[PDB]
Amino acid sequence: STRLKIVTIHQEPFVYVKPTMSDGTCVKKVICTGPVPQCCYGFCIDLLIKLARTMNFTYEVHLVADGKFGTQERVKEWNGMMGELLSGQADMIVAPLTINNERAQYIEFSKPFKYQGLTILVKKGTRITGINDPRLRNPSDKFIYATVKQSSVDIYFRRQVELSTMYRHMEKHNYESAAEAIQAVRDNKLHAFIWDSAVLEFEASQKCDLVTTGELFFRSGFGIGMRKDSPWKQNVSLSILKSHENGFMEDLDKTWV
Amino acid sequence: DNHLSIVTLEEAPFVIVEDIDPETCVRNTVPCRKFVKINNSTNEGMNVKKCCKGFCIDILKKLSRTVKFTYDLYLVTNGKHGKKVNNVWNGMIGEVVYQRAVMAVGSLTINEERSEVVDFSVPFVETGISVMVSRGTQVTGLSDKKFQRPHDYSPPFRFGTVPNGSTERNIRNNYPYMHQYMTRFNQRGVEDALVSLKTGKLDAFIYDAAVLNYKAGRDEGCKLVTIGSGYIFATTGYGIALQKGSPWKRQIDLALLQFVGDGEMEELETLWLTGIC
Ligand SMILES: Cc1ncc(CNC(=O)c2cnc(CNS(=O)(=O)c3ccc(F)c(Cl)c3)cn2)s1
Ligand SMILES: N[C@@H](CCC(=O)O)C(=O)O
Repeated sequence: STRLKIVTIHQEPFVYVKPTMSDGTCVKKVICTGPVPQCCYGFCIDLLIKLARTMNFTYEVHLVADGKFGTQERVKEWNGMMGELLSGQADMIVAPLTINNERAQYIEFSKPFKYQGLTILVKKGTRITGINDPRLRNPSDKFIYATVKQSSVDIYFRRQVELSTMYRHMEKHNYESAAEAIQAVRDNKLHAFIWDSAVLEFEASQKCDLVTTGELFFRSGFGIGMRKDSPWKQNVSLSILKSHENGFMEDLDKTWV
Repeated sequence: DNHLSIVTLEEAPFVIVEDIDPETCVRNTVPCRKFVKINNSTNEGMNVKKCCKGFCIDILKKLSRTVKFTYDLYLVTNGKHGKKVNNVWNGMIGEVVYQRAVMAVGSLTINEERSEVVDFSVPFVETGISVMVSRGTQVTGLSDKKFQRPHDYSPPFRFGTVPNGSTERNIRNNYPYMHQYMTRFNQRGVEDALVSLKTGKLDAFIYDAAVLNYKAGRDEGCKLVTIGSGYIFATTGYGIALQKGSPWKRQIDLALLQFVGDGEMEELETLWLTGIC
């Protein structure tokens, strides 16, 4: 009876964000409204387009207002894309949204369309063993590392009292978006970026001045975000599982990642 | 209903079954029964009482504590993991479909056709379809031509799988010519396939990615390898198969997702899948 409201976030290679030409138009491109009509495309956009026929539904894409993924902070409320899905501003989160415990308590994740994990991005020439490096375990303002504010990696470092200090040094250096933190490593004032490997190593393959280290120190996956009552969950998960088997998700991984 | 009927299937290192003390199941093992026939004409049999352990067994225990439920454990005897034969499901999947088991625990691959009949939990063990050789290959993987069109060589490559699983079900739907070529190289089990590889009778073994990565890490001399240095086709995972509309679907995932963020899946990963090679 209505168009599905799709919330997305700027995160290459999954979702690119470009401005419309002077005509107002823009590979498969869909008009996305963000803080202004813009142009969005990439992994998660091709997957949304593949979902929209398999299920035969119309949609409208718009970027998240605050530019965040989603965490639960006390005033408890959800920010980022999580809050827009729970408040009604969104009917579906199509983005590299990480599946964890706290988010699943409120929303409904589909089966993971992307299996990956967490790694560390650094400027090529800087050497750290991994997540257990002494420059990260016992940190100092001589070696600056951080992650993205209001993200799943931020939740990961704060929900365990043992990682309380690795989190506090990041608590002062965290960035508003991944793109700011990645280029900050190139300008050599961010010494390490802890983010998902599906994004970090891919950008290390396009910018030969940064390198991912330590491989994966923790596994995580990406799933479609839906509310507890969305009557597409059964068919979204089946479409993702079918997309994994028919070698078609593998086509997107070679196309974008 | 606080006591559930749970089905499992032996496949190291996720579910390992050992004979019982000739009296109780000790150490890290859990009592699990197996219906064993008296003879091959009567339907009469007896529940022999064994002991089960492994990755998925401790996963069952952790969920048994957090979700607060008791259970009996029994090994599937009608098939293995599950296959739809004449529109009838067997194996562990069939045990949940026909309401003889509330949930299914083990190396149960999540694919699309099973989620039509059962409800799967969040994947807690990443897996898929991988290729194992031993050794000295340049093939890219399953999409490599030599698996697609075998007879374009003289001789063709000799590769097989263990049938009736999620691996053969995927290759049959995706590669009709490759599938009908693999039928002559079908192996009865994982142990027979490894022997065929090391004896030169088999060139490649296509099977579940998680099991192959485990067997490759415990090979004498580090000769068995998965190609792509661990590449996986049709990425998926093992999942607790529940009833369609099961009221236990709400904690198993929330508690499994808890086990991930807690740091407990890492323990059983380094407990059971620690590799020498
Ligand atoms: C061979 C082995 N793989 C995994 C093992 C231990 N469990 C995990 O790492 C794990 C991590 N996260 C989740 C939940 N999120 S998820 O997106 O559904 C997901 C992401 C990555 C994954 F690998 C799997 Cl399986 C599932 C579940 N499980 S042992
Ligand atoms: N894990 C598979 C069985 C082994 C395989 O087919 O690779 C399943 O649940 O069907």
